[PDB]
Amino acid sequence: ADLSELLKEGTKEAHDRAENTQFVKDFLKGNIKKELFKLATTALYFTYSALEEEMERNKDHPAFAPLYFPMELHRKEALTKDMEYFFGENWEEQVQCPKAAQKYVERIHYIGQNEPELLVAHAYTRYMGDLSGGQVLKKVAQRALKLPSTGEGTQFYLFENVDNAQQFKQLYRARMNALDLNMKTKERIVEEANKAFEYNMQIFNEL
Ligand SMILES: [Cl-]
Repeated sequence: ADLSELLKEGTKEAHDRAENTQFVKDFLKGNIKKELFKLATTALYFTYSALEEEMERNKDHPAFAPLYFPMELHRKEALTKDMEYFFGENWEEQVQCPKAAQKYVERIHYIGQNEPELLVAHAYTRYMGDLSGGQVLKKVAQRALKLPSTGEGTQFYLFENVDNAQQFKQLYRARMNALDLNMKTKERIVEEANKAFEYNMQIFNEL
């Protein structure tokens, strides 16, 4: 009956599938050239901007409001700093939205403006996955791309405003499970979560 249990049990296949896409397998080594890492940083920028715009839009929506943690979870500012480091101050005038990302961005804007009960799916899959790895992936990328130990370029992977990940995860669980959702909506969230993973891998599968 619990949403977190439904998610956990009903997306293991897609979650394990995601955690060894071509790009990810290389990363846990570490591998990947700077130019692929910069592209992934570019793509992640646009998708997180989209998602965090919609999450703010539905800040006071009953189905989402308890999961709204801008200061603790949002990455647009971290990704912004990272883009600044690689591309420079006018990074926004240089890069463009890649086309696998724009498919996902279009999905997120639809969900955000028509079915905000399903934002939970995109937020759960993104931020809990990120909060999980962060501290480890950060060090692999620094070592692999010779980035400054001071943090420049890997701010995306750093959750400065979260004292303990596993304790915060439990809060997020309880807030998620305390959402006033019927069983039907919970199954649709699980389906939309699997789509979140689908969207994610096909982004990462593209130079
Ligand atoms: Cl770094």
